[PDB]
Amino acid sequence: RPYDPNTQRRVVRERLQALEIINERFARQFRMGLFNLLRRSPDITVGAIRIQPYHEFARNLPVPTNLNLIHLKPLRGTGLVVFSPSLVFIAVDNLFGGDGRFPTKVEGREFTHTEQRVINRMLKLALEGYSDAWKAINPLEVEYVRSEMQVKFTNITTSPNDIVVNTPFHVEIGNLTGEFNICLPFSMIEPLRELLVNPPLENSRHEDQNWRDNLVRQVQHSELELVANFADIPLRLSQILKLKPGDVLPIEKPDRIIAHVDGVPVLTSQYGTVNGQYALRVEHLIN
Amino acid sequence: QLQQRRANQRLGAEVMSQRIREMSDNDPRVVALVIRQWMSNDHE
Amino acid sequence: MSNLSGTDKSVILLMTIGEDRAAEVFKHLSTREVQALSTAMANVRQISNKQLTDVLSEFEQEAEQFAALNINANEYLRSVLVKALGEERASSLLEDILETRDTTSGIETLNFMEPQSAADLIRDEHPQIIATILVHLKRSQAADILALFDERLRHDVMLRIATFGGVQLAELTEVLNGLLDGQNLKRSKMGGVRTAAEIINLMKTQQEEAVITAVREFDGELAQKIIDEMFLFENLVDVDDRSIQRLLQEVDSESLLIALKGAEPPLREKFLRNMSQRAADILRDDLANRGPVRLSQVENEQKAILLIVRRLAETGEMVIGSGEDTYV
Amino acid sequence: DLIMDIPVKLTVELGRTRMTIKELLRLTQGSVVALDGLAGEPLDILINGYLIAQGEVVVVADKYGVRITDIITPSERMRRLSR
Amino acid sequence: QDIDLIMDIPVKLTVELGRTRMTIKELLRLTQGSVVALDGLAGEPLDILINGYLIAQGEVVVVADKYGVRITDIITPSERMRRLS
Amino acid sequence: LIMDIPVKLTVELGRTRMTIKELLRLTQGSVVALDGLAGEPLDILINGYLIAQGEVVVVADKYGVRITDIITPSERMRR
Repeated sequence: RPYDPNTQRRVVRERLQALEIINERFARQFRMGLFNLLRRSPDITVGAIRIQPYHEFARNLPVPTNLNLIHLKPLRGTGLVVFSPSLVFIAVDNLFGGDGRFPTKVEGREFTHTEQRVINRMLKLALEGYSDAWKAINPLEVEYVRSEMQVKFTNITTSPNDIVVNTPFHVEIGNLTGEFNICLPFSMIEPLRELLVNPPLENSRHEDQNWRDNLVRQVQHSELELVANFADIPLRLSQILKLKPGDVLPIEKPDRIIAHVDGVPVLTSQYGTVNGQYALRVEHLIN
Repeated sequence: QLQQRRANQRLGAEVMSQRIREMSDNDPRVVALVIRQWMSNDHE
Repeated sequence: MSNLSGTDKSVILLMTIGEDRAAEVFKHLSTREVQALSTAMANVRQISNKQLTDVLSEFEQEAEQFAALNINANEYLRSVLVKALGEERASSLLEDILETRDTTSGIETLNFMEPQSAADLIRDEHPQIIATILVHLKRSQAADILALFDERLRHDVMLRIATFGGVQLAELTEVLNGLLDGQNLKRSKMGGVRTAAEIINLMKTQQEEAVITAVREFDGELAQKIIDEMFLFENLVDVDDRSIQRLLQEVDSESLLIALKGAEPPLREKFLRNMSQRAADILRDDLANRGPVRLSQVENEQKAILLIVRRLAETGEMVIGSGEDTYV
Repeated sequence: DLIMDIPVKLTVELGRTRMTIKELLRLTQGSVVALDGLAGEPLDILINGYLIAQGEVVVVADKYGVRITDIITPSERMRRLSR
Repeated sequence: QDIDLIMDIPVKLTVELGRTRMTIKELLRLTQGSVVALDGLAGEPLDILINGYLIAQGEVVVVADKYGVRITDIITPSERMRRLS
Repeated sequence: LIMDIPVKLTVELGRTRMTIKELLRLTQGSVVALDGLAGEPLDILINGYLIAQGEVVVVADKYGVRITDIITPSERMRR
């Protein structure tokens, strides 16, 4: 298995459970909105959150389909919410009156203006759902930018091998079924990677001072190893092999020695002898 | 004689312009209805 | 004292009442009404003293019948209803009535013009929206639009209608609004089939034959469509005898005699059986006696006969609807 | 012995102490702490965190140096790590 | 004391793809056909150093068939000691 | 006597010679080329001392170096 710059992956193996819960809550909000609009009760199955290079996601995307760009302040970049022909088909069939027992293929004909309007109607609902899912974890301002037909014209990422996250959704209304995805480049969520790795927390006030007090009260008494390095001499394997008792290895004048725990310096001091013991006359702790 | 005829025609036109002005100030919707009826009669 | 149309009288009133006066007049007028009005002064003639006097006297006599001291209906109704039923109820009722008026106006407007225009307007639409637009319209216009789609689209629409399940009114009103805006498309079609067929009909025999050969070399099917639309002059061989006799009641004997010199002998034989026996004998004797005629004169007479046929068919007297169809 | 010449970092350690966050936070200028090592007891010679030997600081003609006493002593090493 | 009076001074910068830890016994057995893994996870930022001193972190790309690093962040004191230990 | 002692080693992929004005100008996303050719055997260094040469291979989703050549100090002075 060789190494290539084409594998420009910040490979992720974490659960990303915060993304899962925000996705589920957005799905519930979208279900509520769709039940309000289409006068029918749908069900949204949130597919497993996917991580793949942009080229793989583009190839897996069923051409032709609807694509739409989002800007999410304060994060720089763009979201790539994609609506499949099946879902807009089902939406227009239910809005205009139908049963769906007579589906029609997609023949490459561009979406009619009425279909585009219905797409926008669902799109602002989905955008508000994503927003209200977001500010629970982090306030994000999501706003529609433009619509696109083919994926290759989106230019969502600088390179086709750029790693992206793809959240699918399977929306079913009766026997009618459709799917739609939300694609985000990984760079959109790099600064908040640790936030989305850990699950979200509900308490925000009581713990803020409760733990700030209790931790210093409890860890006030907890012993910890510390080691003082009095000298620092460089040698070689030759001298180590020939190292025999009775010789002297030179050391410069140690004016200050460092006391550290597991390596990280914690304080500096001056060595000395007190009551028949090797004592330290401390100066200050490194901040 | 023609000059006086034109002069009195102009004066009557101005005073009736004043009257139509004050009526349309009272109600421009009557003017709109008259205009709509005139286009209604136009196509026949 | 030139006759003054209603547009002229309205213009005379409008540029006399005032600027904000005209603005508030259009505030209570339809957009197409304002467009038709604005189309006038761009090329209107300067009004005359007696003309303005007469039009404004007509305005006065209509005014005697039109005097109610009315306030604007929408805002007055809103002001009354916000107190009668509350702001939210007033808004809901106002928008409901507005949407009902919008859909009624759209349906009435769509039930007024020639079918193929609306057919091509809604051809690109999704079949489901076509279905609900089709049902809510007038049945006669419904079938007229129906008879123009292809097999698959029309069959799908009928399946949807046979399996219809109710339609929301508000989005339907929005659909009529959208297609109304689609109608407001400043485009000139000028289809290159019927107009092309007429043009080829207008040309001389050599030119039209050369063009037909060239286009058939380019595309035989398109040439066949053009000739099936224009029929040229020789198509009189396939015209019903009743139409031929109706034509002979108006054609000139000398013109027909000149034209028949260049006509095909089968065409002459078919034609000579249509007029009266004495007229047919006179025509045959004239053809025998008359010598050769210039091809230009014969072509001119044939073109005149074709033009006569075209104008008489415009009145609907002649039945030249793409051949003799099927005999029953 | 093709790996004959590699630099290696040597270090000495004086001693350690059981001393917690409160006890270090109270430390200021002139504060004194103690270690396990007895006065004059051999400091411990390690490299990169692994014990090698024991040695004491010796001052000869004013230059400091370290004089070693023991060897790795794997049995004695086992005794030490069992603590 | 000066700020940038040392305008031109050539330095040597380097990049590290991971660090390991074992004894000599595990490298005396390293010959042709002997491979060794590194603690560095496959894809973390490359470690950009100068003169053997920590500077920054950033991944590596290829430019015109040549290695090239894309620095992302500079090293703060917090993670410097974490790298040290 | 010296059987076990853990050592610190790295693997090095770039040795650019450049002054500090090409460092002060460096910002986020800046790309700086390095003389190491893509695919050239990577040099494995131990505690600041060059030891081996060999390229990089990923094993079990881990960084790993496939060593090829080892010491023979004859190619030290030119480096």
